[PDB]
Order: sequence, then C-alpha cells, then structure tokens
Amino acid sequence: TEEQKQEIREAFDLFDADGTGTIDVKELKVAMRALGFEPKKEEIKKMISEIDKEGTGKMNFGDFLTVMTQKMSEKDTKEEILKAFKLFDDDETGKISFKNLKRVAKELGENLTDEELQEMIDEADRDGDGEVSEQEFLRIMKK
Amino acid sequence: TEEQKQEIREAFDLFDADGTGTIDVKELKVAMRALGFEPKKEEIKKMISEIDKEGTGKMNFGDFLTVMTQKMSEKDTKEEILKAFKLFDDDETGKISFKNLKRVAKELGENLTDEELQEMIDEADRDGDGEVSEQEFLRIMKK
Amino acid sequence: NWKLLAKGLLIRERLK
Amino acid sequence: NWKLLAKGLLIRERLKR
Ligand SMILES: [Ca+2]
Ligand SMILES: [Ca+2]
Ligand SMILES: [Ca+2]
Ligand SMILES: [Ca+2]
Repeated sequence: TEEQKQEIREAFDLFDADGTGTIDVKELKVAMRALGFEPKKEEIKKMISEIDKEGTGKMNFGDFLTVMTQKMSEKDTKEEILKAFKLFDDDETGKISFKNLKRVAKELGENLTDEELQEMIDEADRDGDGEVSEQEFLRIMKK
Repeated sequence: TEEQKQEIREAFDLFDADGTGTIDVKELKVAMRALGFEPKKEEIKKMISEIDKEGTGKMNFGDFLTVMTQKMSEKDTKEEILKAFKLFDDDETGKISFKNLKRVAKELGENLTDEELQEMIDEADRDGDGEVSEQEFLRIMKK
Repeated sequence: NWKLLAKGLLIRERLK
Repeated sequence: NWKLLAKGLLIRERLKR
C-alpha cells in the first residue's frame, strides 16, 4: 500500500531532520511507537541486533521500511489469531478450556474423541496449567 | 429416526416370509435396493463378509439395522460432500481445477499463494491428471 | 485446506 | 488440528454478514 508506505517515510523523517538519509538505530522504539506499535524490551533488543548486523549505529530508509513492513504483517497476523482465540474463549475466561475446544470441534462438524481433544490441549499447554493461554495459542498458530 | 427404522424393518421382513427372524445374507443386495441403495460389487462383497463373520449365511434384524444405519449415514455425508464438490466445480466440468480452487479461496477470504493452491491440487490428484475428481475429493474429505 | 474450504462453501450456501 | 479449527472459526465468522 502506498499510503502506509508514505506514513512510514514520515515517521522515519522525524528522526532525520538533517536529511542525511539515515537515523540512529536507537530511535527505533520511538519510531515504532509513532507508527502505533508498542514493542516489548526483548523485541527491540532483537530488532536492533537484526537491523544493524554490521554495528554502525545507523539505519537507512530501505532497512526501516523492510522491518516496518514485516512488523505490520506480523501485527495483522497476531490480531487475526487473537480474533480466533476469542471465538474459542466464548465464556471470556481468558483461556481456552477443554470445554471451549470440544464446543468448537462439535460446532465445526469435527468428530473428535475426548482423548483427541485432550491431546490438543496438552500439545498447546506449555505452562502445564491445563488450559490454553493467548501466548500458547499464538505459539501453536505459528508452527 | 423411528420412521426410517420401520422402513428398514419392512424391507427385512420381505425376505423373512416364514417368520424365522433371519434372512439369507445373499438377499443383502435386493434388500439394500429396496431401501434405495445401489451398492457396487466390491461393497456387497465387503458387507457380506463384515455382516457374516461367523459364516452362517444368515443375518438377523439387529445386524441388518446396524448395517443399514451405517449405510444411511455414509450416504448422507457422501451427498453433502458432493454438494461441496459442485460448489467448487461451478463450471460443471466434472473436475475441480486449479481455477475452481483459486476462485473458492478468494471468495472465502483465504489468502493462498499459487504454490499453496498447487500443493492442494497435488495432494488430492491421486490419478495424476492435474485436476480433482469426485472420487479424489471424496477420498481427501473422508480421512 | 480442502476440508476448510469445503465447509466454508457449505456454510455460505446455508446462510443464503 | 488447532489451525483447522481456528481457521474454520474465522471463516464462519467472515461469512456471517
Ligand atoms: Ca474459556
Ligand atoms: Ca496453559
Ligand atoms: Ca471445474
Ligand atoms: Ca485427478
């Protein structure tokens, strides 16, 4: 999209007032915020390392546009996955229970035994609390 | 339902005019025909072996009812699957083409690349003709 | 994906 | 299996107006 590309250019240019064609990689968090992201500490650490593999301290617009395109795609995918989580979690308990999963499978005409449904819970249930969190669901949706 | 349970009873009793409570297993084809099924030779061979695992040559009503309930449910799903087939095959060519699949994915809002759509054709295309027959579609659905 | 799409098609048809 | 169900839910929801 051309309008989104323009918005990304405008956010980059905020940090390049001198017109050098580069901005300090340390501005990434604020640049991302301008674009409506709120990246976590670990995410910033990883991105800065990925963007500036040569260690110069600087990024150009093409680098910035590539990463922001990636992040926008990832955000859209996340939001869609979270929409699906809510469709499982119809009781709004914040977790997908065996009950929610059984209900879904039945509703979608999918014939699964309790043993097969329990197996899906166990597969997703990384933290061992017997139900499926947003993070667990996110994880299993991207595999 | 009880209505159809009675049709099944009436079809059975056609072949038990002496009131023994059993009919010759050899009558299975004609009894199924009475109920509106036209089973193929391979299906009859299989059912007779399945129904008469002890080799007595006779079947009772409970066993007839069991097999007929299964055939009825199998028939209902086959017909629903072929309803979906016709929804893919909207050009009525009798095969689901790459074009048909792409159209369906688009109309349903599933973003599949040409590579992913081609993967789906290859998965279903057992006979190697580059398109998907009713038999292939039935297979890939009933699994 | 075949099951997904087939069921999508049948859901759509029913809603209509 | 998680994926099919998730996508099935999203497809159904989309199809409702
Ligand atoms: Ca829940
Ligand atoms: Ca858990
Ligand atoms: Ca066709
Ligand atoms: Ca074929």
